[PDB]
Amino acid sequence: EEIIWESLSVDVGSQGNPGIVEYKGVDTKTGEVLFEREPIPIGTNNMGEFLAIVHGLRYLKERNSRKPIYSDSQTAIKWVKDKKAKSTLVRNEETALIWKLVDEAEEWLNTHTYETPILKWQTDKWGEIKADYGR
RNA sequence: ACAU
DNA sequence: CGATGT
Ligand SMILES: [K+]
Ligand SMILES: [K+]
Ligand SMILES: [Mg+2]
Ligand SMILES: [Mg+2]
Repeated sequence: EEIIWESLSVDVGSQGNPGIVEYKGVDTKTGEVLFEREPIPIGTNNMGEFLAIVHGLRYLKERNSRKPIYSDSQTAIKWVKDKKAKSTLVRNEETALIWKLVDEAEEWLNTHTYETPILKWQTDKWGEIKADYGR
């Protein structure tokens, strides 16, 4: 603790894993939805969590905001730190879209800078992250 | 085991 | 119960 309330919180929602993947970002304090990604027909939970963080980085940079990002995903936080999404999802025609988005997110990380702190939301202490889908 |  | 990840 404590929660940094001046922050952006992201989370993934899916129908199956692998399955339909979406994500959203919210104001941690107010719950206002700041962005939502159109559902992607096939992806994994961790790919979605990764895309959500990267989108948050791009969203905050475009707005000249120094707020941190919260995610509850140990995996996605590490993938962003590494600039490399180490997903096991097969590459085929069905997964082409999510893989294109992941490749492009990595490419963005490798061509841009940011100071945005990427923080672990401590679900065991604080309850569900504010961007949670409730599924 | 931990995080989803 | 299954799956994605470190
Ligand atoms: K949920
Ligand atoms: K496991
Ligand atoms: Mg999550
Ligand atoms: Mg959730």
